[PDB]
Amino acid sequence: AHAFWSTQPVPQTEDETEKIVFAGPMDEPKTVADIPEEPYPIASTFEWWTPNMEAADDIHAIYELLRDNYVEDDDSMFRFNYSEEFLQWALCPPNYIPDWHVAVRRKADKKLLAFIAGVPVTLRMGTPKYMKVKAQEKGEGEEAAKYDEPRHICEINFLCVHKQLREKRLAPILIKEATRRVNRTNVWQAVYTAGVLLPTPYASGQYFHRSLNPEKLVEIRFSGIPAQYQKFQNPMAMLKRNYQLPSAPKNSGLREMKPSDVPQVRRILMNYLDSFDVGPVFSDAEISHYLLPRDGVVFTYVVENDKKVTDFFSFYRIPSTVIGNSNYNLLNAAYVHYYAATSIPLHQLILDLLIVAHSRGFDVCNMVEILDNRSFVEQLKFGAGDGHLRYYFYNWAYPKIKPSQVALVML
Ligand SMILES: CCCCCCCCCCCCCC(=O)SCCNC(=O)CCNC(=O)[C@H](O)C(C)(C)COP(=O)(O)OP(=O)(O)OC[C@H]1O[C@@H](n2cnc3c(N)ncnc32)[C@H](O)[C@@H]1OP(=O)(O)O
Ligand SMILES: CCN1CCC(N(C)c2nc(N(C)CCC#N)c3sccc3n2)CC1
Ligand SMILES: CCN1CCC(N(C)c2nc(N(C)CCC#N)c3sccc3n2)CC1
Ligand SMILES: [Mg+2]
Repeated sequence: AHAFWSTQPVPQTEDETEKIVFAGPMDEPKTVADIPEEPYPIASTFEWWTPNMEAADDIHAIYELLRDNYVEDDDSMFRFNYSEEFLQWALCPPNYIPDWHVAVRRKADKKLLAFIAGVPVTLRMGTPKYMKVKAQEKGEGEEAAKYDEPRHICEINFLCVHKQLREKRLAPILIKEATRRVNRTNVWQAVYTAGVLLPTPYASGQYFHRSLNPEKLVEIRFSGIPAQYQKFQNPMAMLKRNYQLPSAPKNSGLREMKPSDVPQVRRILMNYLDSFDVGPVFSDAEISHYLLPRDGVVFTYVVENDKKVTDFFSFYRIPSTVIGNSNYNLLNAAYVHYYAATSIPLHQLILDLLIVAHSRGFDVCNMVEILDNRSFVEQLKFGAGDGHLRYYFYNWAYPKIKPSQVALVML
């Protein structure tokens, strides 16, 4: 059933994941010296290429591949259109390893045929709370705690094969080469997410959407008009009213994040994230990189009253190409990123996210039910979509956890 995934150090069935009680590696210990020094073999008509993610033109080439060939819905209505600026942000965080970004090109014209990207993340991925308790009850605390220390691992994203090369077993080759490059740097685990079900997620969450421009969302068939709106003389007018938001933020002291806020934002974020079983650890440089405002890419606001930062939220932009509509060709989506609330309820913090995103011309706000995202779904009028995000580890046995015990946002 899985000619590639059956050969890999991942849990092979749901049952297996159901049985795991302690975090830890799946494969035997290996050294960098054990890993092939030469690139994985590839057909003579292709070549491995390491793009330079800082160089505008190489980012452009990757941008074009993804624009035309990255994830689309099953009805081929929307395809992600991550921007060049977003891709430089996502793929070159502090201390990134250039060699972890892997492409295939056709040797003749050098047309870009495939890509996958790894970036460093420092992740807490030891045994979850519910399982450390079972371990205490059984006299097995030492085993349960062995891997408690945050680990420096690889986060994988942006796997893409050109549509003309689909179903040719190229993705397994790209994954093997990426694994080799990561292993040659003495890293042995990865974390990744996908919409599709593969062997085997340690957590799964539904996507939620909050309409900001319902007229446009209905026009492009992102949204339908719920049946009960047909009871109205003007179904669309009622839908627009339903989703109306204030034109200015409500929280006293909300303002954009600035560099001097990095230590305070790191503090309150780290205190909050600590409470979840799986979550990242960020340095000041990583807080700066992932949270300071960048035009068109990431938007971050703090609540400062009386000279202290007590709360913050962030969102990022991923537009999608709208493929077959007469009136629009772009969907402008805002995605809930990290946040932390200490002075106000989370719903009150995130309402100002929606207000700001709507003011800035976003059409929808998206999120997965990770973190405490479920705590403001109903009041703030999010609805569940039909999609899910599944969370996976490579070479890491991990108990099944609920998505509200995951604190890692994946771009
Ligand atoms: C220690 C370091 C480790 C580093 C590596 C960690 C692992 C990272 C793993 C990657 C995490 C990526 C996270 C993201 O970016 S998820 C986003 C993935 N990208 C897209 O969906 C974009 C549009 N689609 C495509 O570009 C292609 O259809 C892709 C490239 C997805 C597959 O190309 P293609 O359609 O031409 O197929 P093939 O003949 O070459 O290969 C078929 C094999 O591929 C398995 N497959 C299909 N979809 C996925 C998928 N999303 N993750 C993992 N495996 C996938 C499939 O089950 C089959 O294996 P098996 O069922 O036969 O066994
Ligand atoms: C069946 C009803 N649908 C189908 C479309 C669904 N949406 C918005 C959606 N939208 C997608 N894209 C690319 C736009 C995401 C946004 N915003 C993708 S990419 C893979 C699945 C998928 N699904 C949700 C509503
Ligand atoms: C591989 C990592 N990511 C993480 C984010 C994924 N995104 C942005 C995403 N993915 C969606 N789905 C349904 C998962 C698609 C995939 N893979 C949806 S439905 C509405 C917005 C939306 N957005 C694209 C794939
Ligand atoms: Mg292929």
